[PDB]
Amino acid sequence: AIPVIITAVYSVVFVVGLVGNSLVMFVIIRYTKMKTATNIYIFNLALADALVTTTMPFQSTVYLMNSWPFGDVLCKIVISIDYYNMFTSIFTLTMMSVDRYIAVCHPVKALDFRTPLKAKIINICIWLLSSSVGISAIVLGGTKVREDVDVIECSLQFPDDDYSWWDLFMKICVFIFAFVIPVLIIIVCYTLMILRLKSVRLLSGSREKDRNLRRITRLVLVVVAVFVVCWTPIHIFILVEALGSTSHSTAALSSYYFCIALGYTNSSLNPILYAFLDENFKRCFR
Amino acid sequence: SELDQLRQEAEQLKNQIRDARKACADATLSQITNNIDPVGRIQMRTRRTLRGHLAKIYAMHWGTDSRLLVSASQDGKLIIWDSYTTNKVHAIPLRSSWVMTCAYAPSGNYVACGGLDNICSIYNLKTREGNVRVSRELAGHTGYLSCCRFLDDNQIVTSSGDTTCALWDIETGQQTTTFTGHTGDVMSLSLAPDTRLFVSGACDASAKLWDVREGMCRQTFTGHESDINAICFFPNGNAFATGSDDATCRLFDLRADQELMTYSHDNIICGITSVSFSKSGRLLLAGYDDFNCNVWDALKADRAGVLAGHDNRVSCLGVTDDGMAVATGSWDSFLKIWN
Amino acid sequence: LSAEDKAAVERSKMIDRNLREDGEKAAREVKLLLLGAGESGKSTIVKQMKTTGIVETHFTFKDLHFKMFDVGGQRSERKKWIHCFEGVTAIIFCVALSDYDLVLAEDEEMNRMHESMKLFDSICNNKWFTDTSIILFLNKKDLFEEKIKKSPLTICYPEYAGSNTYEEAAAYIQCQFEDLNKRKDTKEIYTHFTCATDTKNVQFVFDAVTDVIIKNNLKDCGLF
Amino acid sequence: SIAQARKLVEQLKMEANIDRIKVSKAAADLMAYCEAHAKEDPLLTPVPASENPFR
Amino acid sequence: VQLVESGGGLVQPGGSRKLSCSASGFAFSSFGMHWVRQAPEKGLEWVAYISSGSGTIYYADTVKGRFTISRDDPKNTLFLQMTSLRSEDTAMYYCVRSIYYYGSSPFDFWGQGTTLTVSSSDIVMTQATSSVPVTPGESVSISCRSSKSLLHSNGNTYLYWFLQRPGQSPQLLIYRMSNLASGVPDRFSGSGSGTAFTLTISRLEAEDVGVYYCMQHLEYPLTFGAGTKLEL
Ligand SMILES: Oc1ccc2c3c1O[C@H]1c4[nH]c5c(c4C[C@@]4(O)[C@@H](C2)N(CC2CC2)CC[C@]314)C[C@@]1(O)[C@H]2Cc3ccc(O)c4c3[C@@]1(CCN2CC1CC1)[C@H]5O4
Repeated sequence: AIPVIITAVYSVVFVVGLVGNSLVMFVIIRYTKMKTATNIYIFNLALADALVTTTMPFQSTVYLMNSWPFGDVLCKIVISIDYYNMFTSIFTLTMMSVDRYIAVCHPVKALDFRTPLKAKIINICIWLLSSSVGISAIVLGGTKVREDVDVIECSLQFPDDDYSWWDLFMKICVFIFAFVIPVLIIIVCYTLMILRLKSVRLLSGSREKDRNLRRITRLVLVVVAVFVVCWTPIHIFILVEALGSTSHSTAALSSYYFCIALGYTNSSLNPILYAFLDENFKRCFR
Repeated sequence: SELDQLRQEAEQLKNQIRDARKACADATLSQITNNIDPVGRIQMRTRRTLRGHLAKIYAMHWGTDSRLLVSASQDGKLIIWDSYTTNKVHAIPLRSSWVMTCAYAPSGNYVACGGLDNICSIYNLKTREGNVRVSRELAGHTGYLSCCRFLDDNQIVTSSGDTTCALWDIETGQQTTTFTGHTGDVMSLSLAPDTRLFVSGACDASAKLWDVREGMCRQTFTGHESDINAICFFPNGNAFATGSDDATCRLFDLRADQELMTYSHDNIICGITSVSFSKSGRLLLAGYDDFNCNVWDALKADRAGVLAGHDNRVSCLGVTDDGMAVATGSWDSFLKIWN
Repeated sequence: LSAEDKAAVERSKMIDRNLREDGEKAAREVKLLLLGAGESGKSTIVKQMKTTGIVETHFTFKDLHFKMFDVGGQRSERKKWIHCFEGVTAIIFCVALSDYDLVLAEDEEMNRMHESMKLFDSICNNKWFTDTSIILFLNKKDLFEEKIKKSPLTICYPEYAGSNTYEEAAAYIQCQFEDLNKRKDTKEIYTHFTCATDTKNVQFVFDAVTDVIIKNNLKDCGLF
Repeated sequence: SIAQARKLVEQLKMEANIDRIKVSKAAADLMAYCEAHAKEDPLLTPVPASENPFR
Repeated sequence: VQLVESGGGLVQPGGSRKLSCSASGFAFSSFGMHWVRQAPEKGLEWVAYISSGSGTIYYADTVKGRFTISRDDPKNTLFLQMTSLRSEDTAMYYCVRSIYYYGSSPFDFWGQGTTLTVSSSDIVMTQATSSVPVTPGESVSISCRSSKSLLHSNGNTYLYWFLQRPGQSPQLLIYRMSNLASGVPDRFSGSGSGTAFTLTISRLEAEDVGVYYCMQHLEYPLTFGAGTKLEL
């Protein structure tokens, strides 16, 4: 079931992601403007999804035929883009959650904290931290030639001097800073946002207010749910492959494709989800 | 009794004026104004998108040399602009944030404002100090000011919400003449080119002409379905331009002395907040409440083209002294110069 | 282009900077519209924090700036200037609860309660106020606790059907006020029973404006 | 009540005793202005690139 | 009030001094301040310029990186820090304010001046006339010829005419087409539809005496013209 499904996923998921990101960029360029503090986050998330959709055929061309006929310079480039893009997507999805918490749970500080200048300076700060980690990747990455297949297979360039010790001390650190701290902050921000949405006299329930707030809660819960189910199996699967040793088998080839397909499907439907359900965009679409 | 006697006298006077104005109904305007060559369609486009405000704009007035442009808004700031370069000249910090009228003096030395504070503050642009200073703060109205048009550097004519129009000065600051006779609150004020006569429109659906020199009324033009919100003169100086809250632009005269017509249109049911003129008088422009402006052919009673462009309702609209370009002002904190 | 033109555009851009900086204090400001009936406690709510139009007083309660739009001196009609308050955060009413006995205190032609009901129906079902919160106050209720001891409550509302007490009359006035709203799906009415010398109503106003700015922060994100 | 009624009566009487006025002459002088001043109009006639100095 | 100048006196060559402008009684934060010097036997010349709020600082081409002009908005003062005071800088310095918008009047006020005495592709315009003998009540014209044109597509000529009475400070005159200065009699009328400049003075009085100066503001430096003493 392997060699006929790769073409199908590389067609469908990539064209859906590219079309969705292009449409979102077109409507954010010629339908609205860079006014609010969340429009900049939507724009950065759309660009991030567009870039990771652009790298999807690049990873498909190395998934098929098992090797890259590209070059070490652009392999380093796509590794840096992959790391940088995933990191900045995570830190925008957490910073906008902190923005929502400080908007709803905090009434006093939101007026002085949600200015466009402060929003864009925090966006620049998180993007430059992502750039610092990316430049560390570009000075530590590279290319290598496998000794069992006798083909060149570019990955991270960490030799035996750094051993497994530095590999795990980077991998568990990026694991906690990309899935422990981000998930913890988004959970303790959104559940407190819901808890202080219940506490206020407004919005706490009527024939329509309760239904609208249930729809809001279901929307934010399904956003958290798709983020969790799209960035959980990759992280725990590669942490299982990390630590001591588990190795790979015939299951680990197909499951690798079907597990990165979860991330690529997330990249495809994230602009779709956010723009098509964000009803201010629907209102200004007409 | 005497109350019944004066009521009968009022009824007899009403019957007398009704009979007189029924006997004076003699002519019309449609065939005479439609006996001309048809006017082609007018398709304007925005050439200078004037921005810089961040609050709701209700008022504007053009410059002396058709170049400067004042704009009044609820941001507490009155800003005088530049038409070509889309620059700006001064910032006037309004002590009252509620302004719904402003006017630029024909000499350009002074600018005025007014609104819900029920006073008129007259500013001084030309000063040895680099600033804009208040010359005279006109007090003596108990209603919101609707229009603050200028006759010269001294005589400023101020409409207000106390159902009266007023004429002021500078050296004393005391109102000279009071124009009483409008039942409703006066909404707009239009002068005449010879600077001797001026008209007004109030909530009583009437337009009345006042002689500035004697301080007394001269004409009345009533019989409308809603409050007249927009008034404008003619470049000839002998015609009205009434804009009300039923999407109707009626055309009257300062000389016909009873009535001309009751113009209407069916496609638009919104309100009119500003009506301006043209140099040749063949075309009329009106600021509407359904977020656009309409180019009205004043002769054939047609529309040259729906001249849209604004996102919110066009509160204020003005045309230069030479008629080179119109300028609309809406609630989007923007102005739209069109030609 | 030219040195005068360069200095002119740099001065214009400096004034745009000034308009941005001074005009961004409008977002911090939480303006309040105050109207209702005269003599019913407007002076009492002013005294708790020459112009014949809008009277303005400035006060800050717990790091939040407020604007008092005392529009009671505008003796003209309210139709042609109420549209200046589209974006006001909250509307404060002050109608006297001690109103069922006296009819006008100036003449005998109508009831001030009927005028308050007519005004409430006018500025609650308004097309320009379909999404604005109300902090409707039933003030001077301390004086309401003596005029109900002797004069029966049926003199104003002939639908009492019970023993004349305070809580039943207050609930009847609440039922007659909170039904004029056409839809509670978008509006909340922050009713508080206060008095002439009653303190701590400022925290009630602060909680109401807190709720409406939280609904504003739900509005601007686009999901609500 | 009384003075307002008297003011209305005298204002209407002052409106009544006006000069010999007529409507089609008010049409005719307006049409004279419409015909005479009909070319200098950048609003209707498209002004050339030398005019319209919003550039 | 008036722009008052502080400091001065004899200075060592190449050293430093304490030169400032302790000015008050004017809205300082809106004016594009200037500094203009003149030699004891030669006319005026621009030496410095700062805009409102120190947005843009310019200099003459011979003083680039030699003097330091700075403003202080809260005290409404105006500084001038010196460096390498040569004997060529033996000149008295004026302080000039200039507002800049549409229809504004730049160089509309000049200070009383301070005396700095040193001890032991530019557009060029000039006036051919000098030491012209005049009589009261007689029409006296003036002449200035510029190297480059001053008109534009808009139609604005950037000529500026000045006047320095003996033992006084320079004042302002015509600077546009039929646009005089403040406190100036209406007899003056600048002309010239090109790069030639003429003042059609209708009548001459006892107050119309002094040295005229021809100016441009199209490019920097704002170098003046030659002296034209309208003595009797
Ligand atoms: O820490 C990370 C956390 C999360 C993610 C990632 C992290 O680092 C990256 C990373 N490293 C590695 C993997 C990944 C996945 C990933 O691309 C993914 C998410 N990206 C985003 C997706 C949308 C585009 C962002 C960056 C990255 C998977 C894999 O396990 C696999 C194939 C492969 C190829 C090249 C490698 O260099 C490489 C691997 C390893 C070892 C060998 N196996 C194959 C074995 C035979 C079965 C390992 O190293």
